[PDB]
Amino acid sequence: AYARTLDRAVEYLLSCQKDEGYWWGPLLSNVTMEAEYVLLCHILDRVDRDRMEKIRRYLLHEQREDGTWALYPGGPPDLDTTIEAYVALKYIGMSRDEEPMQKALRFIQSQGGIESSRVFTRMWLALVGEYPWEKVPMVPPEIMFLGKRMPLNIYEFGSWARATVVALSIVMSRQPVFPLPERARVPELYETDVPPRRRGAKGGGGWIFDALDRALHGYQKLSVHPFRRAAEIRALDWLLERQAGDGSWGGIQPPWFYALIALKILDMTQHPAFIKGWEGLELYGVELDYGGWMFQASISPVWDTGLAVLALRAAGLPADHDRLVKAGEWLLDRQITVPGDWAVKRPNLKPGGFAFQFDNVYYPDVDDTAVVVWALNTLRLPDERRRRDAMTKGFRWIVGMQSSNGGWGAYDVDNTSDLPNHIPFCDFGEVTDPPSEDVTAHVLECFGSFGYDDAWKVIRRAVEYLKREQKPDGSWFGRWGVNYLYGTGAVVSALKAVGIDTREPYIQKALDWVEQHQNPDGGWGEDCRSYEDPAYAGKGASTPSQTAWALMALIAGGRAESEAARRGVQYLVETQRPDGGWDEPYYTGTGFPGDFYLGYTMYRHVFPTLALGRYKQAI
Amino acid sequence: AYARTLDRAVEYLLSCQKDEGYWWGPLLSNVTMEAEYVLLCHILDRVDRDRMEKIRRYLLHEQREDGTWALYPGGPPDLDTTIEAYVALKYIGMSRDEEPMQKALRFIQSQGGIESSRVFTRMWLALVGEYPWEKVPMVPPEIMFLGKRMPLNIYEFGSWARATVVALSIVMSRQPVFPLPERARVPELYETDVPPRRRGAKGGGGWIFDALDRALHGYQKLSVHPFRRAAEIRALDWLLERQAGDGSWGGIQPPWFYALIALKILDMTQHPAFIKGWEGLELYGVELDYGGWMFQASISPVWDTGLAVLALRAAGLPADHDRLVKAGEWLLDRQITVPGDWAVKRPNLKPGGFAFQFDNVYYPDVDDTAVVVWALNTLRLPDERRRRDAMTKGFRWIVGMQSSNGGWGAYDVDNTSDLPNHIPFCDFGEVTDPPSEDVTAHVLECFGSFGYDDAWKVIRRAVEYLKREQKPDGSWFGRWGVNYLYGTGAVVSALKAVGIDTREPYIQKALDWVEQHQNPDGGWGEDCRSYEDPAYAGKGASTPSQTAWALMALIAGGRAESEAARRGVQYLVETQRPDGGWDEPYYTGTGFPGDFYLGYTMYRHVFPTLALGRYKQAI
Ligand SMILES: CC(C)=CCC/C(C)=C/CC/C(C)=C/CC/C=C(\C)CC/C=C(\C)CCCN(C)C
Ligand SMILES: CC(C)=CCC/C(C)=C/CC/C(C)=C/CC/C=C(\C)CC/C=C(\C)CCCN(C)C
Ligand SMILES: CCCCCCCCOCCOCCOCCOCCO
Ligand SMILES: CCCCCCCCOCCOCCOCCOCCO
Ligand SMILES: CCCCCCCCOCCOCCOCCOCCO
Repeated sequence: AYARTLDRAVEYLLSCQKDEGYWWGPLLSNVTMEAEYVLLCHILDRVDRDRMEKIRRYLLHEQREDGTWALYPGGPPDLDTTIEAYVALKYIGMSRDEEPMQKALRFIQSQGGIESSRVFTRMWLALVGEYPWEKVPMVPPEIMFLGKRMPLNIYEFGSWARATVVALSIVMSRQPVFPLPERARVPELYETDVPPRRRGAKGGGGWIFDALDRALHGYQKLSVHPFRRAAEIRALDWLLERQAGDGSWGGIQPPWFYALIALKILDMTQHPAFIKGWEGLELYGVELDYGGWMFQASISPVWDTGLAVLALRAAGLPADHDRLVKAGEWLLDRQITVPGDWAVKRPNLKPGGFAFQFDNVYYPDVDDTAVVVWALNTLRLPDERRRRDAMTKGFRWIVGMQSSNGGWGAYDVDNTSDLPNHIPFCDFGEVTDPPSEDVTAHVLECFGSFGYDDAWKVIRRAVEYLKREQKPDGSWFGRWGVNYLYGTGAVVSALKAVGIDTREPYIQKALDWVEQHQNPDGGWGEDCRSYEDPAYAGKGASTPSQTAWALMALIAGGRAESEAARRGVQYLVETQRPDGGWDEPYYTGTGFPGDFYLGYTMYRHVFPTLALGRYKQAI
Repeated sequence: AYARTLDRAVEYLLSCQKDEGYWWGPLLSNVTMEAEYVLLCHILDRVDRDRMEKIRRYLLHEQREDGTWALYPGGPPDLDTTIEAYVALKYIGMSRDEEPMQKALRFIQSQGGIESSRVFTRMWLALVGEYPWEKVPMVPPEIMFLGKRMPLNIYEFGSWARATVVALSIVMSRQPVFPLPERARVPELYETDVPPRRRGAKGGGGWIFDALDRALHGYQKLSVHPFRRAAEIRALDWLLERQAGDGSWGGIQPPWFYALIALKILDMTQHPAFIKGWEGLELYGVELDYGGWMFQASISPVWDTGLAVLALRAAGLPADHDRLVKAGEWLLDRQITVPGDWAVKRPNLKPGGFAFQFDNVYYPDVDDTAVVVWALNTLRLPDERRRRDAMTKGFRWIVGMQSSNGGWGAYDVDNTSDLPNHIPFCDFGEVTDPPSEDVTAHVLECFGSFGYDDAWKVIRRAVEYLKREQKPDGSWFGRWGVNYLYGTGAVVSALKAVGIDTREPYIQKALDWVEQHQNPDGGWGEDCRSYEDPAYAGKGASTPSQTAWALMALIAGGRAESEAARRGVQYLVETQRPDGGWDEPYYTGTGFPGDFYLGYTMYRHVFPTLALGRYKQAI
């Protein structure tokens, strides 16, 4: 049935490994990354024309026959994304009367033009002089004076939003304008009959923050701003302190680009932080085969590496396999040894976490730390000692990063304030980082590998948390992977890993949910529409990664002998490519529910390998 | 008499020019640079063995037959320098039983050993666990809380000392120890029957500061220190904000090394500031022909380039000579347009200065700026508006930088506080940057090149300053070049340049002083012993550079046809090498009067060329 399939998948996965020992696939998102990169180059006056032409080719390739762009493959047309792409194409050279532009425009106009678009988009236009800064919600540098136990202070925001806010607090302080060339100006994006379609803050429009915003814009027009410089210096210092080793801020595109703009308008282009921040960008760019270029929203080598190790061990390679040892020794050198922003909440907790990217010491996340400690537990490394020390250190850091709920968030403990999702600025994505089902499940899986179970109180409060968040139909949500399949799969595997008897009715209603959502081709799929439509829960075109997750839920509950598992295994057998991998033209990653989706290009290979491995061991 | 000499000197100077258009000769000092680099490597745990063997070769090469090291070629044995060399050599692998080490030891013990050494030397030993931190004068991080009108605030210190103090405020706060290997310890440096020779604070016996020091040391022993952390963050932020583009702090060895140690003990070796600061060190290293390696205290490319332009122009190379045009265009790109520490005194003055190094935007100096603006004024470049622009900004920046007494210091306005000199940390070098005669002279020559004279009040006040500072024998002191020959040559040139009547009695006295110090070989020389011994005033083995400066005085003062001047030119003619250059085995540069001397390796070529050129013009 599957032995040849596994032999081949294992062979393919091994062939993807880099010489230094890690795995790293590109992380796909949407064209605002490259659209914004083009405007960044304009702002910094560093436009490489060959790079621009590659981006043009990339943007045209991602444009559907509609003339629109989306957040995900097969996704509905997205207005913000389409505006940004249109604008970047005009700047590069596309005339507006060319078919691909005429189409994109017509759509932009049917959605209410620029006024319907998100803050970020209107702010990028404002930076190049195509939208008034007066109508851009204001993040003032004086946010830096708010103390650690005060409302809207920067440590109430989640890690990704924080760094964005600090950098933009400098940019918005100054309201800088870098005029486009006359021919690239885009007045046509206002010319519409549809009145604005105004989204506000992610939860809703509360009047207090609307008024604060109007007061802050009033404050802007005065010539004297007492303590403003001191606030700007606080913002700058916060950024200088936290720049990552790769030059980025947070290993993610938004605060990186905004920090570079902040440094530019502070006349700091000769400062080493700027020089490194600019030069570091190439690491995240990817030359595409068809002649395009893209920029990665973030980079995923630690995550890909920990999973490849776990897949290859499940599938049957030994603990001391030479390429797994090279990987394990690589992962040891990645452990973070210094306090990050998480230490605001846990000032006496010893560092031992892991980040997602190569070098991002101030922002380790619990997911990567869980998967890496686990992976290293499956291994036998010639540095016997520093391997135990490493797991010890990681283990204990995850223990300490547990939130009050019982569950774990990604970066912080108790990052659960409701206040940030009500300022006008925050109309896109999550802006806090509360506990999630999936990372909790993953630390539970980690802990279970060390032989720990429900007797220990840490796991108890973890199991309870999950039970409280189980959905009424029996599924679990996917915060960072799509979606009910991703979370339900993670959770059941974890419940099994930590000794919980899987014949209990809550886990039987879970396994029934998975078994009941099997596609007629034998696999499972789940579309990104699932974050905004109940009808789409566990519904989509089958993908290899999501099939894997359902298969692993079934196997964890002792349903390997079941027809469902056997139909899912055969599906993996039958859709495998000649080379041992699987195609996956749909995103199964989540950045923000409803607003930002990710294609982890390695999921299609690693996860089927892991799943099939769990099948082999179960029989 | 001199034509071939000049033609060959011009050809030789031109052969020394880099392809890119600048000149740059190594800057020589003393072995504490490398001895401290060795200890730095030990502290960071980054010891390159090949590098260590080259440093050992260098240390041994520089050691005199008596076992000692000195501050300058032919100088008296220097205790501090000899101690640091002995320590580095023992670390690298020499045994105390070996003969070079025995002689050094004997000298060290004869001076009272380590208890007789300067604070820096005791501090380096404390850093490696060979001297008690308890006995090292304390620079507390709380200095960062002193505002700019408070005594001992960091802006009362000279720029070199300021950065040193900020970095060491972090270091001393933690009193970190990085023990030497057991075989490298140096207890034998305390074994003496000669009492401690305690040369304390540079200025004298301020009991207030000795009491404050004992109190800070007592404070150090308590376990809670309110606001200390906030003070350390201030110091860190100050350093991060000011790191130069080459990775250094201030383009000089001390704050660079201390900033790296500071970053290390804050567990910040993965921070990009550390990474760039560490990697940037290689630019300052120089591989020597006999297999040694040295580290430059600073680097002089702007200064060497400005001076080469002025010398070549004086020799008769045209203003639009393609190699001078290369050099002028390169100089234009070096101008600094951002605020530096100087803006603390001058917050509304437009940036326009030049630094000494390649990239040091926060620390332009008045000497480089005057010389570069002057040099640009002798050139005709194809971007003539950019040249005029640059000269205007630079000219006006110098004007705004004039101190209250009419002279100019190197980096700051009115850096004249008498307080920094009396604290027990400050027992080495100058720690403030008050106006000096040589920088003022250079400013005046720059101004005179544009046709300004003592109808302008700025020049009148500067000339009055120079008159008050003239010594009883008619000479002027040389703050940055050695010594009375340097200052007198600069000042007489300058006074001629701004239209003073050189027949005035005070100038004629200076000119007679120059004549009466001519050596019997026709040259002039002045040993660095001059700063500490009145018997060496204008006296020393003849050098090409110091002969050039004496000649420049004589020519500026109307005596080009004097016997003295003819003999000086003949000395230069007769001592030139076949290749067009001159040998100069003595230092003629000054870091700090009495304590730190400099070998500007281009002076021996550039200054003879300038003086011969001016001589040709006169005749
Ligand atoms: C104010 C706001 C919202 C600013 C952000 C705007 C914006 C466009 C963000 C897009 C980029 C983005 C998804 C940022 C959030 C952080 C997400 C990533 C690092 C991707 C990798 C995810 C993690 C390691 C969390 C754990 C996930 N597991 C590894 C499975
Ligand atoms: C607290 C204290 C004293 C710390 C410093 C200790 C120490 C060992 C210093 C050695 C290095 C040193 C001499 C630093 C002072 C700054 C000197 C230089 C940049 C060399 C070039 C000089 C200048 C541009 C000033 C202008 C002079 N002209 C260019 C001709
Ligand atoms: C309270 C002002 C910000 C504190 C910055 C800490 C500076 C230490 O330097 C190392 C850089 O670390 C970057 C941030 O590290 C997180 C430590 O938590 C600080 C929370 O106050
Ligand atoms: C938000 C935190 C603000 C807290 C302010 C702290 C109170 C200020 O403390 C001033 C202490 O001053 C001591 C100065 O230290 C001596 C300097 O020594 C000079 C070198 O020898
Ligand atoms: C305590 C804050 C002092 C202001 C520091 C300036 C912050 C901006 O940094 C840009 C690089 O600045 C290097 C230093 O520039 C000196 C400007 O004068 C500031 C004197 O407070």
